[PDB]
Amino acid sequence: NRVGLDHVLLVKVASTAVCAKLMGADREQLLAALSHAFVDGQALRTYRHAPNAGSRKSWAAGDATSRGVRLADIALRGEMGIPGVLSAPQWGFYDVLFSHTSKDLATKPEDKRRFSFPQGYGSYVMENVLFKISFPAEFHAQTAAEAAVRLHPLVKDRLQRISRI
Amino acid sequence: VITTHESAIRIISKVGPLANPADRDHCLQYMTAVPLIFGDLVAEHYEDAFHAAHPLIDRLREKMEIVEEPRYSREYLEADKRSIANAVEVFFDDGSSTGQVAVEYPLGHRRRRAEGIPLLQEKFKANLATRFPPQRCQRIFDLCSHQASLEATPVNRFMDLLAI
Repeated sequence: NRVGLDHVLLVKVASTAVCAKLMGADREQLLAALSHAFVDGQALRTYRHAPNAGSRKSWAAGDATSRGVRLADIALRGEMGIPGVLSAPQWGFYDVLFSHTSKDLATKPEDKRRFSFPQGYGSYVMENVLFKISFPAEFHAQTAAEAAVRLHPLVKDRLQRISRI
Repeated sequence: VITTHESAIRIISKVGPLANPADRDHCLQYMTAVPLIFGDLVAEHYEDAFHAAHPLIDRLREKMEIVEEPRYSREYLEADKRSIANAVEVFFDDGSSTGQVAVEYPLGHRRRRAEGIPLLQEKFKANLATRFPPQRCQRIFDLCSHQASLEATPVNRFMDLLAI
């Protein structure tokens, strides 16, 4: 978001790795595939923002997971990787794509021109995922809307008699 | 002096001009003169361009005496040997000579299986590499390398590896 890139590159990277795995990849092929996911073009997020918003916001992910399969296939065919794809000065992902802020074109401190992590990889995310099984509402408003359904019969009659919420 | 066997004399002993590579390909004197001069013999040497470039090939071809060894011709035929024998000797204007270097069995013969197999495998590896990228070349060579593994491979799966 903050560097002007859509988050579907994470779909592209996650699907490249998992699909290469299903297809039998070894370590060298999987690193090659991952590096191609990162050197690849990363779509802007223009289509999620007024006044240019549109139905590509609904299919960008499908197009990213599709591209993951194609890159895994290219790795399984024997394509060589790009090992410094993130860190290569001037030409790498960090310098070219992760080093500036798009709201004001500022250059990040050198210390933040790289991916940071608060934990390794395990099974944490699936355990903690959010399902939309309730009200058609933005997630930050779900608990407020469910509080108001309980409070509704208590303020049902006194609707006109409300002064402050 | 090239001491050889009866079949070579009959099939690839040619004096005089050689028109195309097929002539040179089937001319014992050519295939003896070129290695005598350049320590080697590859397909490039059967080129009219290379031929003309060095007139020493024909100077030596004209100095080449072909002689049949009765033994060589007999052992060419005997089922305990199947020799394919050629002895070469080089003489100098001052009367001196090399020895006679006799090689009775070519590298691809059963009697030299030990030394030939390294060369057969390198030749397979080169030819694979004109058609498949390196990792596929490695899978193919590795599978063909292990007798027991290759033997247990289904034919359809072997042919899978060789497609495109």
